[PDB]
Amino acid sequence: NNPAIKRIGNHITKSPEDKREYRGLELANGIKVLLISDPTTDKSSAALDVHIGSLSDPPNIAGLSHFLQHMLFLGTKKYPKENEYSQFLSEHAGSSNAFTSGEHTNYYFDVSHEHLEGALDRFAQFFLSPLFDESAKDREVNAVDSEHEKNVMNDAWRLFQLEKATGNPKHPFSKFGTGNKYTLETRPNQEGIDVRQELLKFHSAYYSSNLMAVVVLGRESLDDLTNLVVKLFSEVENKNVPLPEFPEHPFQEEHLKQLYKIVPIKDIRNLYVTFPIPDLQKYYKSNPGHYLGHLIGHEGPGSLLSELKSKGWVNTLVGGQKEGARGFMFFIINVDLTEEGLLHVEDIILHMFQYIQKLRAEGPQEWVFQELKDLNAVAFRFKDKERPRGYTSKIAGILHYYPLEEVLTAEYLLEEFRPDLIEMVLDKLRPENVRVAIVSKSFEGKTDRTEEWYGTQYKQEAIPDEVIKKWQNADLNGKFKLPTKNEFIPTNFEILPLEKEATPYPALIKDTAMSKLWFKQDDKFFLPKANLNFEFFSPFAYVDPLHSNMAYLYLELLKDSLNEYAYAAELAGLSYDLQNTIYGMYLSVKGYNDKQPILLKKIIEKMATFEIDEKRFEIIKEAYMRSLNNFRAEQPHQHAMYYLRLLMTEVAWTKDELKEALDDVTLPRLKAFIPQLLSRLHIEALLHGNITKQAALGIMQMVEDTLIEHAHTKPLLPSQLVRYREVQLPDRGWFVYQQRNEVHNNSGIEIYYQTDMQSTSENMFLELFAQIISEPAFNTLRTKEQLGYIVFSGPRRANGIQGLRFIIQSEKPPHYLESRVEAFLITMEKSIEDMTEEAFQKHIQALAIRRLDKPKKLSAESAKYWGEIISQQYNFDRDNTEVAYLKTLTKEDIIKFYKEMLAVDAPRRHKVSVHVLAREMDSNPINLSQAPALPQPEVIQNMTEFKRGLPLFPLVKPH
Amino acid sequence: HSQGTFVQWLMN
Ligand SMILES: Cc1cccc(-c2ccc([C@@H]3[C@@H](CO)N4CCCCN(S(=O)(=O)c5nccn5C)C[C@@H]34)cc2)c1C
Repeated sequence: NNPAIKRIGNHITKSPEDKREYRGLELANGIKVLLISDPTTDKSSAALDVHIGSLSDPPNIAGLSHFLQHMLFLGTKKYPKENEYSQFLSEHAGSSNAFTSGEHTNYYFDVSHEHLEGALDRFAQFFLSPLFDESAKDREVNAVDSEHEKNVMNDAWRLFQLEKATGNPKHPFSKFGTGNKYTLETRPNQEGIDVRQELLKFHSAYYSSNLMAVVVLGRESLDDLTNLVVKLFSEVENKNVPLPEFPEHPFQEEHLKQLYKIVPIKDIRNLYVTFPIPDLQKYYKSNPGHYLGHLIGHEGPGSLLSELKSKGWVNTLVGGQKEGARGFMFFIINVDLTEEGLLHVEDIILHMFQYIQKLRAEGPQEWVFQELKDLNAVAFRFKDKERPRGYTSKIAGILHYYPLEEVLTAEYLLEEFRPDLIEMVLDKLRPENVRVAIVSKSFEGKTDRTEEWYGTQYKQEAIPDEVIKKWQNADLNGKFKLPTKNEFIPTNFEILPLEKEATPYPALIKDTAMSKLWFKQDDKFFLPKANLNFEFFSPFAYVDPLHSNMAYLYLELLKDSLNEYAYAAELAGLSYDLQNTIYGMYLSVKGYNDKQPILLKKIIEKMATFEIDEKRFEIIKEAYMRSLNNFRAEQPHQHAMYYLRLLMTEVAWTKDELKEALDDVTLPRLKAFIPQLLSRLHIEALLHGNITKQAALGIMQMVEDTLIEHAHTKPLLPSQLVRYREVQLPDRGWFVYQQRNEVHNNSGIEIYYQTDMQSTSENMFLELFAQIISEPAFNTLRTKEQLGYIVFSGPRRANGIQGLRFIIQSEKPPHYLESRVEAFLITMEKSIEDMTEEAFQKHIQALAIRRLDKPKKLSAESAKYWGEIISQQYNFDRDNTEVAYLKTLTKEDIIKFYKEMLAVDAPRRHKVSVHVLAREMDSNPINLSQAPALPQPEVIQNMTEFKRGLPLFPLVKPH
Repeated sequence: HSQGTFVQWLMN
């Protein structure tokens, strides 16, 4: 009947717990479409995936596909305002982004459910009549260069592109993907190329409707959603572009039996073992790569990782199938290297082929496939409700790979047990096919090659045939047994009935000297899952740097101890998180509630009766030292945030302080630390999910009784439960802390306009002003001025205080960015006075929609509560309370707030700035808007003296 | 740890 629709998909199989409505379509022009009707969703969303990516980049214009991705946002024929897309979304509680892989370009947005169409119309125009304005082209090319510049000093990106540089250079795999100013402007303007033509030429060539997939999720009916998609997208022209495919592998014979010695930027020691394999995508129901990844990557008793760990050679192992484009895949094994493991790489690789040989000797195991099949089956049935933005983006990508009806299940459910494919893949994992990469600072100065795009220092060697042969004659190693039946797989998925006295927010069901137990039985999601969060308080976890180091190492050793045992539970959807905090320890247990108390007890017993393996202690301590040192190579803007956190917190130990004190951490001193840490505690816990009140009370009591028994834990005094305060900046003051980043050749800056203690009033003044400036700050400071790829503004909340913050990472010096952001602030003062009275209320409803967005999954709701609890504020109805007040704010209230707190001449201005200089930046002192003249900043020369000379804020009264 | 299967992003 309808001619714009080539077909409609029969029922789209979904989880029986998924209340959303689905319909599959293929438009006349060949666009595969999935429509999602959720009358609940507070935000609607849509996404489009083009099966074109970096691999289709022209050889002479590296990165064109990624650059074009940036350019669709900046103006259409029907919506030619450069930022009409960003502006429309920002004014309607929306967000958007996109990425570019080798074979895909993925665009997605979300917006208030009442404006899906308006957003979708502006969005669809991306693929119909993009302007590619010559002025915006010359500006946005800098954003791409900042993005690459960011990644140049990143160890992961360097390895990523080093592999591409290592294979067949004729293969598209070797293409530089990111793009930068050289390949997108300098070199083209050198070769006479009109880039706007090549952007138009490419878009018109590859952005065909036959290579497109669309997902739209909104409150609208499935029929209404069908009409909408047909209305806006059926006019995309079908150029019948043949889908690019790459049968020939990027690694041929001459690229096998090769070894690479690579110099990293951080101090890391890693070993990568890779095998070229055929594309396993088609076998999505047999899934042989996962079967082998599951066994080879296993961390339980009898596993490869175990023996490598026991011999002190490796600490972590990751294995499985790595994606390449259509027609070629990889199999990777990734181990980090201890100081010893670096010297026994030959043996480590041998041990790898010994385990692989075991897998060949045992043959395919149907029970293993059954276990994997059953776990995925459960996982899909009780899948968590996704956020609309990420859900449309992911579905939009896999519409290209599976039938309309299988699109939801294809990546989860298993069907065929294929022992032939298991042997077929397993046969490609052989020493003649292997490629070895070693990453260690120990190759410093010993490299004879340089990777052109990132500068990576490396040396290429052929693996001796004598060594290949050793690997081929791999005996069976009696230390490698297959795993056993996973006893942690859940069997009881019964949702307990909702108790009479249940509450909508967490109830304080225990307030003893040792425990403060917050509890809420789930009344929204009804999945067999629960979240168990515990905060352990001890003044001895952060009393001084030495004790912080031991707090860390204690838990790192403890987790190391349990890993073998706990790994099974993780595969079974029962995971735990355990880490030291500036107040003590944090333990969270999330997953299926069935086997949950068994794991929780094993943890607390291990905590209270922990016995340290000295060999593990020395190895973890060494990795910890490198972890600290390796912070010198982090992004400049993260340095900025790091420093400011040190500057404004009452107590805070710097990395250097920790690093210096780490040598004094002997095994004896650690053994003494642990029982002292556990001797006096206060536990504040949130138990939330599919559990009853007395199950929770029993959980909490069991945790206590275990500690009391084995660690003789007494309570802490209420006066010991002191939280840290934030430094109180003086009226009209401006302080500047300056540091250099010795690794990255960009600079970073954070600017913090401290306002006042958190309050229902002061909270919303800030949040509303931050909303009004959110999009403009990005549009002015990045899109126009192109200060850098990373440009962020928004609230900063810490220790009960708050304020406005800007974060920029740029090539320009920090003191320059200071003026440009200062200039931008005056731009807003006018922008508000001229801003219409409706546009003001527009921003209010936008914030309101965001603040009231209902959590979709249990974990997300638990986080809301857990924030209220660790912040000592316990404002569980905060969203209704604070949004209500927000709506009464007037355009005048915000101007008084700005003139009094934020303006350059504000009476109560509180400005502290962190300047992180680039690696080579000398020690620093048109059509643009006017920057105001700034006072002389007081330069923090010493952080300890800075805090001594300033007051400390109070702490927010709770409730 | 089994890992199964970058991508260059538009925005910070
Ligand atoms: C010259 C040469 C020879 C042999 C291998 C390599 C090589 C190839 C690829 C890598 C990638 C690099 C980014 O591309 N990294 C990210 C950090 C660790 C994660 N992993 S992963 O765990 O192995 C992995 N991802 C998907 C599946 N799995 C198992 C990928 C690894 C690293 C090294 C090289 C460069």
